[PDB]
Amino acid sequence: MRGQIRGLEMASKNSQDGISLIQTAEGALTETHAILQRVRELVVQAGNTGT
Amino acid sequence: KNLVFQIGANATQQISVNIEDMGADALGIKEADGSIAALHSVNDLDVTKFA
Repeated sequence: MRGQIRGLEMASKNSQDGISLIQTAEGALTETHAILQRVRELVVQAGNTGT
Repeated sequence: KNLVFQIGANATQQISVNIEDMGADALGIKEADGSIAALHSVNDLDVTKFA
C-alpha cells in the first residue's frame, strides 16, 4: 500500500510535469500559428498584387 | 492575362477585368481593319484625300 501511495504522489507530479512539457509545445505552436496567420495575409494580398 | 483582383479571403473569390485602348482604338471586328478603322484614330484622312 505505502509503495503504491508514494508512487501516486509521484504520479501526480509526473502528470504535472507532462502538462508543463505540453505547455511549452503550445507556446511554440501558438507562435508558429500566428506566423501562419501573417503568411495567410501575405498570400491574399499576393493574390491581388499578382494582378 | 486577365486582371483577377482578390475580393475575399478564400479560393475563387476574385473578379476579372480587361482593358484595351491605344491609337488604333477605332472600328473593327477582331483586328481593327487596314486602310479604315485603325488609322481613323491614328492617321485621320483629312490630309488632301478629303477634297
